[PDB]
Amino acid sequence: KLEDEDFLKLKALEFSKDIVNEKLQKIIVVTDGMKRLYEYCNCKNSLETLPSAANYGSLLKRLNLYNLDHIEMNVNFYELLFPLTLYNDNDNSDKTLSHQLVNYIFLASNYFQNCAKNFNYMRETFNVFGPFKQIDFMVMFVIKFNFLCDMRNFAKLIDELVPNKQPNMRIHSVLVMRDKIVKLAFSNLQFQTFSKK
Amino acid sequence: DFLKLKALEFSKDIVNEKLQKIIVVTDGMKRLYEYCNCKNSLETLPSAANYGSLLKRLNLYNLDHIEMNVNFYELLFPLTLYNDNDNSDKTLSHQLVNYIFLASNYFQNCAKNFNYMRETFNVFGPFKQIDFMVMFVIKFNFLCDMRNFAKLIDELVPNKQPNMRIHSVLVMRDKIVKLAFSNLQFQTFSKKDKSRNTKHLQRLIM
Amino acid sequence: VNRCIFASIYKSPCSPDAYHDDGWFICNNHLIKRFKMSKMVLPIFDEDDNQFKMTIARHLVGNKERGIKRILIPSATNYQDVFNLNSMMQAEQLIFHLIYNNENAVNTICDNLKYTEGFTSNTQRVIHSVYATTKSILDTTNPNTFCSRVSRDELRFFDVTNARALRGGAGDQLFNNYSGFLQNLIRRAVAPEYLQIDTEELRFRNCATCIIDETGLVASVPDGPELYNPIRSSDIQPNRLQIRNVLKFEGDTRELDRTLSGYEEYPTYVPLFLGYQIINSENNF
Amino acid sequence: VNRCIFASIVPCSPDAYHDDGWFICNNHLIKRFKMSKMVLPIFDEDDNQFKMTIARHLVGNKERGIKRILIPSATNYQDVFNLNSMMQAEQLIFHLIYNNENAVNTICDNLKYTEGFTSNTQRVIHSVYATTKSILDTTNPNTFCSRVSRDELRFFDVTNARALRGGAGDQLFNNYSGFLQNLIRRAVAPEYLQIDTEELRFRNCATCIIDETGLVASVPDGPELYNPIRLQIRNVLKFEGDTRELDRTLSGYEEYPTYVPLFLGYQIINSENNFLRNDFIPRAN
Amino acid sequence: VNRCIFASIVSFDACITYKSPCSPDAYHDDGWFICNNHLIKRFKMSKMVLPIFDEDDNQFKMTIARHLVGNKERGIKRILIPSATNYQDVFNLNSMMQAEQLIFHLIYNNENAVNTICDNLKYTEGFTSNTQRVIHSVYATTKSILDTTNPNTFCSRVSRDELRFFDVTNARALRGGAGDQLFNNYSGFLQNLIRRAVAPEYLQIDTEELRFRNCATCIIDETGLVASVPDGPELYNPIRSRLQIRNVLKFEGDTRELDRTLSGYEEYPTYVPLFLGYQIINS
Ligand SMILES: [Zn+2]
Ligand SMILES: [Zn+2]
Ligand SMILES: [Zn+2]
Repeated sequence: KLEDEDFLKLKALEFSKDIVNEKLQKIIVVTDGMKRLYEYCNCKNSLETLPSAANYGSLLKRLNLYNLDHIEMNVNFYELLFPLTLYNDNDNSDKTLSHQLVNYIFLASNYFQNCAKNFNYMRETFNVFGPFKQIDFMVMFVIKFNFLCDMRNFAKLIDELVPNKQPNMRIHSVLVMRDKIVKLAFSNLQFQTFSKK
Repeated sequence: DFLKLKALEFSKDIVNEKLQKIIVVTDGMKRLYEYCNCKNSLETLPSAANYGSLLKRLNLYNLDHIEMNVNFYELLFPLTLYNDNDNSDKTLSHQLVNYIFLASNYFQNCAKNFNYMRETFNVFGPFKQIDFMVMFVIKFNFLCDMRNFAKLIDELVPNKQPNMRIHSVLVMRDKIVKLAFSNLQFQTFSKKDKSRNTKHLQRLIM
Repeated sequence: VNRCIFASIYKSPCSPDAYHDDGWFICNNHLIKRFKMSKMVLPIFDEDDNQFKMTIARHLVGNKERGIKRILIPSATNYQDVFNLNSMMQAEQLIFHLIYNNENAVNTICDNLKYTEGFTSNTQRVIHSVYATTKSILDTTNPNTFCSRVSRDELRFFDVTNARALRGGAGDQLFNNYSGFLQNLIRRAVAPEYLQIDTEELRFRNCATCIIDETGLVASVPDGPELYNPIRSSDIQPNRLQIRNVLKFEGDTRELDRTLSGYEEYPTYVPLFLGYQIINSENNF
Repeated sequence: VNRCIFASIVPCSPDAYHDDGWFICNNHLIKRFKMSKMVLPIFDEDDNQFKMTIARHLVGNKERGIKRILIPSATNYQDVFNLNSMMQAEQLIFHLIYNNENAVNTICDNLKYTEGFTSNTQRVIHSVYATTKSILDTTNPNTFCSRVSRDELRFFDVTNARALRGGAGDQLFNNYSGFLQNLIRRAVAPEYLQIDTEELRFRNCATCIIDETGLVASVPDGPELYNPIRLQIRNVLKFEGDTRELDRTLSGYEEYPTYVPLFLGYQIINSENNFLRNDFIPRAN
Repeated sequence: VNRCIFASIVSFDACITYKSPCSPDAYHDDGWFICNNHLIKRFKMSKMVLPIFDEDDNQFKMTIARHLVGNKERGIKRILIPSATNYQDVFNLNSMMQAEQLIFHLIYNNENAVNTICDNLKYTEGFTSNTQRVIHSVYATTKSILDTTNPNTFCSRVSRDELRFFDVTNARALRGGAGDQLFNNYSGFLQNLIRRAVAPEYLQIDTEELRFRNCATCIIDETGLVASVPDGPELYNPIRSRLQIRNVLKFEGDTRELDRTLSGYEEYPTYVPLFLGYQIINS
């Protein structure tokens, strides 16, 4: 079924290519060291904490080659999803996807809430899964990874639609009022007297 | 070269970093890193006249790569966690906290008044991505000034133990910082399909 | 004075509170008659300023009842025979056809009345004045109209994050297509499970109370057996035998209640919640 | 005769003068575990009246960490019962309850070290001691001529009940101190009842958990529900618009309180419905 | 004798009569030609007096005003006065009564629309009535105020010797900029009233330069006046004489009788003053 998922990703690629009209290329991508991007199966993505993500404990090797360690990584759900709001009105006379999008956003919010609540002990379970204390950092990446795969799945569902000129302000309002508390949640992440670490 | 030789020597000498490293203070990056040479100011908004050549360089480069948020807590918190003993520790703590407040107020004003800034910059920089350019350039100007401040204040500073007072002030500032971000209207209008549109999430993996 | 649709119309023991300014447009008497629900209140507050004495409602469905019996409020789908309007008075049938937008039936009714002497001579005034009065309710509901006087500073959601349900969401289409006064009644009956506030968000119940389906509103928990609920049975044919089984446990020594009654007791009843509500931090304007 | 476990102290609320298996004044239940002695109306109104013991959950919403603990385990008891904040008698009482013989004897020697003991107040103190000890003595189910429960069982999980499965909370309770076990059984209404005739489910969500540290106020999922309870900040939050006046209709409507009940575990009744004996029994499985 | 412009305004019809008229201050001679009532009702300001020393208790005094805008509002709300660019949208004139709109368009010299409405009214019975006379009397008042002095003698002397720099106190406040240069643009009535309303932060005389505040309370504006700080968060403006959240995380404050102890001590006021740049004076 991997081949099927590849095929459907290619179909989303075709959609993207057809909708986009201009490359505007050769503007230098100085920032990006896009070395060897790779993906893993999105199954089980509705929930989290499984050692299936730990299964590739070999990731320490690629980390040592090219760490990209980011302490205390935080997320701007607004900045991510905002472009995608301009689609429901391409077709008309239904919440053809927005009826789903709204609750999907709320579910993502609650996911963030719950994983924030839970990680504080799941550290130890992930150390059980692999004793490398460095895991304690490397865990966090998976927290995003999971929803990254969620978005990657969702992209297959709705790629028929192209930016509306002017969004429903209700969507923006929701995005703001949720994301504010979302980002606030990170505040409570803290450190306690590690001495000369 | 003294800007290196003052403190990068200690940075290389230390082999003891266990929680968080000084990832870059005089390190890495390439030709983009070199434009910063004037004594930038945190006291006031940047002087648009000083950066036009940087704008003309930026015209060649894509800026959407970098997230809006400063990471005001994330990046800075670790870079303060060390000290001497009580002698002049008052000087250290107080001057730090004052620099903190300065940075705070800087960002605040930036947020409040960005409109005027981007507009005025675009006046002479009629570039299609001028908004992203000014956006980033704020960041980078700040970062360069802060880098120079780091080179100046770099010290023996071996002792390490958290000061709950400092961390309390930290959280108190940063929460409102993020709140200011949130208050930003974040390009809500004008369709902003002029953007790269998040590269459609290029190839589903980027 | 009454706003009850039945009071608009023999005797109706209409609830006196239907005369008292709360636009349910129906007595609890008739909420029983046709739907077996009770209107109720939930005061909420920080400092017992008690700004938020929100209305709510509960059902009285029997826990062992299944199928149509669990449908709290039918969709237009099959509503004709879910209600069995054919058994009902022509006034009732007309009212329900108005609610369900059955203008075809309205026409048929008016045609059948046309040649009847009881329509020509008299009662045309009754029919059309009652119709106008009823339509006034629509004109006082339906935010698309009524001076947009429904807005009322807050925005409601129902199909929100149905626990482990799959990625999706539906039925608000039918919700909107139902007469807006029905939707207002739904807002009155079912408080949101969560509220957004200018500053913050708040939660009221852990687990879901009810579901809306294409068939209509249906009382179910998400999972497992339905929570036990005896009917209150305080209130309501002999032309034919009527029968019911019931399981009774016939306790004794209850006078120990001499001791037990001295201590406080907790409700055992059926609040209904669904979805979010939101107070806008800032007007869109 | 009063039999609050704190009536030994040398004030209890008047209810403590009655016999109850709480063995506590409501005053002390408030002051230490923040909860009210209550019952529940298991009153199917068709002349089928019953009640069950409860204490409504009331500990605050914003609590964190150890604050979440409503009652600590012996493994963590003093972290909440910071004895330095607590009087010697209280400390000794908790030591006994946790079978802390070491602390018991330590306090016994502290009696001597308190040179003021020469006034022979030790005699009264030890009398009070024995008075308190009486209660544990009476409640010990293991005593050879204690009467085990007929027909009755309780477990801390639906599946552990139905299939006799082992599990965390069950084993914790089994290892747990006998008197406090009994107090738990007194307080905690089940999520479920198995009668051979029928299984009754009372909620699809089950309040807050028990863990090795103690009773934890954490819901399984999502944020906590609201709890409407000198150099300190009152931090008051207040809201506008007062209340529009419908108060007659409001008082005519049914009033739910905001109280948080207990719904944890699974009960079983088997081979006969015969519970309504009203003598005290330790009532072990 | 009465001279408030709003007192001069009269209703076109018996309904919407000008009840709640100008207060007695309309009769008074501050030379602002506006009751403080209407100053509130249209601009969210209250006039005040600054006493001044002639180097002495010997009387010197100058008029001032406080703004009434709250700390939390932004944009249009903060705009105290429009430009001719935007007055139309700021006022929503069609909300306002036709005579009001008339007067405003006269103030902005929108003669096109003004006389268009006049030409429509000509043969209307209500305008064959003396409303025309009313309007031309207000025109004569304008002549007697402006052509006599405001863009004339007053403009002349302001452009001859005793200018005020309505200018940024410190050039780093580039958000202010040379917007003083825009002062040239407005109708002389408005320019005069602005000058009368706003104090400088400084005065130069042969007796010294006098500093009346450390830091400017205001900023110059892109169209018309806008209440805003030159720098930082807006300073708290209190306000004096609905399904809203009104949390106030107050300190518990059990120290009762505070004022019964303290009331002798000076009860320092809070309302925002108005400062801008430098005035210059010779004797
Ligand atoms: Zn009625
Ligand atoms: Zn007691
Ligand atoms: Zn006036």
